[PDB]
Amino acid sequence: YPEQYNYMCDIKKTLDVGGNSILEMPSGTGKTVSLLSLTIAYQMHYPEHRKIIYCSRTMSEIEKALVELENLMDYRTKELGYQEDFRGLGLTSRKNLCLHPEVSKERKGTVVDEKCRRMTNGQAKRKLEEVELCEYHENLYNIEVEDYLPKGVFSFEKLLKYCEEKTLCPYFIVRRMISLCNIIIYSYHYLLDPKIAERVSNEVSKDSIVIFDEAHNIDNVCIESLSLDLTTDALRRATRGANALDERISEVRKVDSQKLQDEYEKLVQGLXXXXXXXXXXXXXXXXXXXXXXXXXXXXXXXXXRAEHFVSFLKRLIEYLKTRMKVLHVISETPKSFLQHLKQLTFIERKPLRFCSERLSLLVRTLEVTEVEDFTALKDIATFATLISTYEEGFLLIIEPYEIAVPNPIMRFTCLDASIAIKPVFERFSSVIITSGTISPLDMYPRMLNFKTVLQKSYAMTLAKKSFLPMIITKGSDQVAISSRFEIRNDPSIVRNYGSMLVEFAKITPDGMVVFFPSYLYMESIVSMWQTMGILDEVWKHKLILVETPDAQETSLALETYRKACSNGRGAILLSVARGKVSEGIDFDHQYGRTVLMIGIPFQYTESRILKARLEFMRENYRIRENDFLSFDAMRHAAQCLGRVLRGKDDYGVMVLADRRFSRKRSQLPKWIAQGLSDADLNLSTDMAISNTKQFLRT
Amino acid sequence: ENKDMCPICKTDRYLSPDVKFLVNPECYHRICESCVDRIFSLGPAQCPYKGCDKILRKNKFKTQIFDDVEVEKEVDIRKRVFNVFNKTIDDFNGDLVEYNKYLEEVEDIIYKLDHGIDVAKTEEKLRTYEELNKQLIM
Ligand code: SF4
Ligand SMILES: [Zn+2]
Ligand SMILES: [Zn+2]
Repeated sequence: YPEQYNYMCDIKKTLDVGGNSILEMPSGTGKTVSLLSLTIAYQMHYPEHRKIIYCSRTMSEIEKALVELENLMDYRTKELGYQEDFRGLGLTSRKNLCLHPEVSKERKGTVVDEKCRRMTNGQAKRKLEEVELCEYHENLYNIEVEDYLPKGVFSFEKLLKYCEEKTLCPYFIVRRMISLCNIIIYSYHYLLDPKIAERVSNEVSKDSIVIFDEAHNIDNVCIESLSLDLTTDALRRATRGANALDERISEVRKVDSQKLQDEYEKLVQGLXXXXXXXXXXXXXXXXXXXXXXXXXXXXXXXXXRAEHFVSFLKRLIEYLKTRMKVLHVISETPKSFLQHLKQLTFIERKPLRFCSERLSLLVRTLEVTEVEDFTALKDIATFATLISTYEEGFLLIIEPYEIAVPNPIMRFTCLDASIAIKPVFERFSSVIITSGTISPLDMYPRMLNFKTVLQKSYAMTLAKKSFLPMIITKGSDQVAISSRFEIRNDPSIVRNYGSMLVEFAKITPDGMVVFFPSYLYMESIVSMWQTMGILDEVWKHKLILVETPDAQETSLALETYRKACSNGRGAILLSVARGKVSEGIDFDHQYGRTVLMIGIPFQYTESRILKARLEFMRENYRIRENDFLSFDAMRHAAQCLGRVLRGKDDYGVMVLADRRFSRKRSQLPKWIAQGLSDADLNLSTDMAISNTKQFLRT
Repeated sequence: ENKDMCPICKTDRYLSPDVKFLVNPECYHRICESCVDRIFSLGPAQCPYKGCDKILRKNKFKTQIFDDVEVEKEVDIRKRVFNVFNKTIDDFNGDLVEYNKYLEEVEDIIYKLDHGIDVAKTEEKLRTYEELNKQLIM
């Protein structure tokens, strides 16, 4: 198609010249473009030069990229008849890419890597001075396994079944195949991870093309890289962890103190560099991204052992308890907090080097490690590494006392996001940035400063198949104003709005998905609604996303949606744009043909974080009180707009309330503003015009 | 604790706890105001904290935010010995090895003081304090 062909030419010229490009792709028709453009762009140079580094935000997009990549393999193998070196490595979740926890553990928690470290330590201990090896090991590093992938694609599911048949473990296959430089499909939380980005950065060996897919929550991921809430219980886990460290000190000092002195000599002689250069296949700890930290010559507590580290650690956690037991409102400057700490007790600005080393020493002296104590020690260790370094833009904040019991909390505020993304513009080039929910695309040259080119979407045809109306008059124009407050006002008006949702849902009974700015309105209309005929006549049942989302509940709600729409029933999907699961799988009538939006998206205000980042961005780009109520809400609404668009062969309609939507842009800017009662008959005609123009335009 | 803060005034929570609870550095024992004031007011005698025999002196008290007696003693002795050693042969030229070795020696001295060993090495550390003070006077 010519429209996507233009984006192919843009990707070509930006990959051949520019080092980074902001490309705006139309929603639903821009996923398969870059996947083939990158491969052909690799074949025109020479077959193995740059590799695809596709980055998504969810796992569903990773699976879609895997099956579409398989469509690329079949596409290139069915048109030429020649077999080439296949690519495609599926890097997914650790719990989903492991087989043993499904045989004995029967758990899908985040502690599967700890059990994997127990098995790996079992292998190392059966190869040194002596649990079993695991299920199958010692044959995952051979050439045959290194060639099972280039000869045949085994990614994720095919790798899970292939490992279940060939009696292998997929974790070491993927880990050993990161250096093979295949098409890696991982998420943003792995490229910028203060524990994963280092090893991945050391295995990919750079020199590739990075593809930022749906790069609209990049600031959200850079924010989520820090901010850890200290909620008084971590102080108890740190106290019990310090007691466990004292017991371990009594154990290593009781009988076996030679290994601690030998490793201590390894620290005095070769320091952290030798300690990390000698150990292989050993569990590591957290770090504030060593490539971004750039701090060498880590001295081990001014050349000291473990008793001094646990003494200064007890003093440090006691100082933390002292700083967390205060009045109520108090803000901290990370420099003033470090100076106050120095006034309490001298410890200098080197507890970072004192944590990254002592944690590894304790690991080298521990054989039975408790998970909660070690986890709390890793939390306090991260807090130390981030009060010792990284201060520009960092802002320690104490949550106020609001009952005062449920209160002693201390959160650290992260720094400028440009710093975190920075290394990719030295490691790499021609980083393609594609997103279908960006409008306007000027807040990415502004916020996050980087020199790039701007390419907007140039595809807009068959406007009769993309019904895009907006509702302004709700029959009284009183719910659009009351539906914009943080706390709802006049419950009777909200009940009238819900009645309007009952009338609208009754008018168009063909799959409805409703998005809310928060769960307060949902919990207010679901308690006592004075009506339920929509569930009793057209919808049979209603689908509600819990304010505390669950994986199995959401999965049963989505499968219930597909089966309900495949039985000719339909169901209303009351979800939150700010909640979990942003979806993205459409291209069928099983999804909501009509989508309802309750006003415009809103972010929770009256929070210390929004004021800290508010004044920070105010000092940075001077975009105060203007972009945090239109850019974020524009992205959250665009997440709902992207679900309506699903190819030109399909149709749909999305109703946006509130006049304030005119102040923001939108994908395909062709919108007509009228009432809701008129939109009922208008949609009643569109449900037939969309069915008439299909065979006429074909 | 809320159940022990003075052998006579161990439970003053329902009596409007408006009095502080001082701790003498030569006892490490909590005594409420109305008791300790009479203690050092009638003469420097020992407190009856669970049969305590160490003499409580007049004044020379301190406010405690409670960081355990071990860490409080280690930070008091730590600061005192840190002031006795001062900065002798520290930032004199910029060396990192000998500096960290001397800091290791100082922290080992503070360790031997907070542990006590057998009341033999600590006396040698006291003679080291007199020697360092003699070097600071000159
Ligand atoms: S070797 Fe594989 S199956 Fe065994 S614990 Fe590790 S990841 Fe799990
Ligand atoms: Zn008393
Ligand atoms: Zn006493």
